[PDB]
Amino acid sequence: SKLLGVNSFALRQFVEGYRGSYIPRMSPYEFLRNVNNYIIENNPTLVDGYADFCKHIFIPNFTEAKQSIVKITNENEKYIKTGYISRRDEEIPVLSRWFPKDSPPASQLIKSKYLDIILYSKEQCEKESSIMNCCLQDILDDREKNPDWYIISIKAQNESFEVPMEPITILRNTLIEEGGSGVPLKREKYLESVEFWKEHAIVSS
Amino acid sequence: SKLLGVNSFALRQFVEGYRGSYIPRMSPYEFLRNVNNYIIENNPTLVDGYADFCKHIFIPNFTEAKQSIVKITNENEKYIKTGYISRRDEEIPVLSRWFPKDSPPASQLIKSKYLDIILYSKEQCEKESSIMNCCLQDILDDREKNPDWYIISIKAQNESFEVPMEPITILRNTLIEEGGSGVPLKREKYLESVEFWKEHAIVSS
Repeated sequence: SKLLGVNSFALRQFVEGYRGSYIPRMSPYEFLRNVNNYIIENNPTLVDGYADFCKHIFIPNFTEAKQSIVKITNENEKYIKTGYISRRDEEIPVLSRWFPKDSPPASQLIKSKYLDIILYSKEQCEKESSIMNCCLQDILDDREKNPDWYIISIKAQNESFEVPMEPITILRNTLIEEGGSGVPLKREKYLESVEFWKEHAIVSS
Repeated sequence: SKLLGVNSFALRQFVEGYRGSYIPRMSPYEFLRNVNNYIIENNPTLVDGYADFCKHIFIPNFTEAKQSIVKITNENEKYIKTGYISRRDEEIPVLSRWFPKDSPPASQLIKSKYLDIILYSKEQCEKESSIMNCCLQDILDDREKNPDWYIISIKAQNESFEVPMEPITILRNTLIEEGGSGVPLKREKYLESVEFWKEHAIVSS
């Protein structure tokens, strides 16, 4: 509401090798028009996220972005990679596990059914930008020069509901400086997240 | 001078399956006796730790405790296990990686050269215990029923200086409720620990 913008954080997902939902063969700008059209044409439901500043829409996947999370099994565990990875240069690296794009669990995957489009308020985006401050430029729809909400993340998934965020994401959100949305840890949310992520991994690239 | 105690947190290291430095076939009291007898005989240097409430003593290893950390290489990385484990019952679980006791990296290891004996102030132990509500018994030397300093951790290691704590531990130290000692995160301390723990994993049990 009104139409959307794209926050500069999301721009990492249009670059091959992204650890999660890689959106291929389309520009961020072309990605934003299409999402915005969906909105104009279908008036989707704006869904509460984990805090007041965070919303979600779920849309059919109009991209060739593939399923990016797979269940970990006895059979496929041997393909887990591990390492200390940053989301971006400004952040400290975090202990992270994933299936590599080259591995058996990732060779099967096809286009995901939906897209979970994660939105931050204008205010929250500004708040974090006045702490870390990246001099990167957001991508605006020519139809909307001052959007109230920005796309910060895109999850390519077969569920049309919110999948829990990784437990380290939750832990980092405790530290705006490092940053960090700036929300206190809620034990119950953290433990829900852990129960999901004990048996799932992100697929790289 | 005074002599030391054992904080209840350190008791977990005398149980086989400990994730790190397992002290074998010796009671915590017999451990503390020998440590205090070394203090009286040898006047060891009390070395500052990461915070004012934390010190170390580095002692020749008088136990059969084995080297508990191994350099990760391209040929042993296949033996890494991953998972969400808690340090104790009241802690939330955290993403971890290790070499299992059975793995080829762990079959070669022998008695370590030194012990790093990590101390917390009486004050700090009190402060954390009153935030977490714990109910384990501290181990006291008959010779010192009111120590100024308590053994919280024992590292069985081959160098006579402080090895960086895991990144996890530094992040949890920002939350005393989780806890947590706790201390605002130092970017540069954190990054120093990442550069070590990139190439190193604990050996279990």
